[PDB]
Amino acid sequence: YSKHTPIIVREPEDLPQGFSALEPLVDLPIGINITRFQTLLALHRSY
Amino acid sequence: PTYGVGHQPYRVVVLSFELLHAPATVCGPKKSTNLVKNKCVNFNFNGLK
Ligand SMILES: *[C@@H]1O[C@H](CO)[C@@H](O)[C@H](O)[C@H]1NC(C)=O
Repeated sequence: YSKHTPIIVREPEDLPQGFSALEPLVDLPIGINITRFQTLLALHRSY
Repeated sequence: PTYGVGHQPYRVVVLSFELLHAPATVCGPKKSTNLVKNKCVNFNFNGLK
């Protein structure tokens, strides 16, 4: 599920005070075991 | 070619079905009929009846 909204002001303190409905985008039929989560970042070089 | 049917070569293909905890993926086709309107008809639309 995913959505996007703008905020203009950064204020890196807390999530915005607002309601939003999360619309589905895709469904996946493989039923493999999942127990842990890991994420990536885009870092190319010092620049 | 000169050998008999008993000694002739035969091509054999073996299929092996199995069931697991998977959500079922590889099964066969479902056929559909025409669509009728304005008549009292029992229907089966993709599992809803
Ligand atoms: C993970 O796989 C094992 C099989 O060793 C199974 O017993 C278990 O239900 C699966 N799921 C989780 C969340 O452990």
